[PDB]
Amino acid sequence: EQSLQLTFFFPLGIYIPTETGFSTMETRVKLNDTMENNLPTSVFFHNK
Amino acid sequence: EQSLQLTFFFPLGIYIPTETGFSTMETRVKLNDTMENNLPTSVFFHNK
Amino acid sequence: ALPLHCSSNQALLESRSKTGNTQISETHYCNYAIGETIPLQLIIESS
Repeated sequence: EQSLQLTFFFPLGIYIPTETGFSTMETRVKLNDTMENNLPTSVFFHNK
Repeated sequence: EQSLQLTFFFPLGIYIPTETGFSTMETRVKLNDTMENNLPTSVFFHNK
Repeated sequence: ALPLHCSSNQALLESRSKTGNTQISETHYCNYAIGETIPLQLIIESS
């Protein structure tokens, strides 16, 4: 009974360029037009 | 033949902030645009 | 190291939680969501 150590990495605040931007899954979500939704500032992810 | 007591909790009146507002299931429903739909005031749930 | 299932907002995270597609990485306009490389939640649900 031995332990692993898996290391994870994830970004926040990466500005995707609008100049070549796009979107798939337009049918699934639709944001409300606010610049806090139009720029990533935070990152949400699940816990254990 | 014994009994349980499970305890339930549920919100009402939570103002989800409009500023990062969003929606999934955009294709499924479409609310009639009125502020009584655009604010939660009530909560609906099934009985036994 | 490894990438894990993170997203830019709850909008993308809800559709990820619906479809369960944590492997495929998908991007909105400026919002991005990164696919997980090991489905460890499914691993724990299987044991």
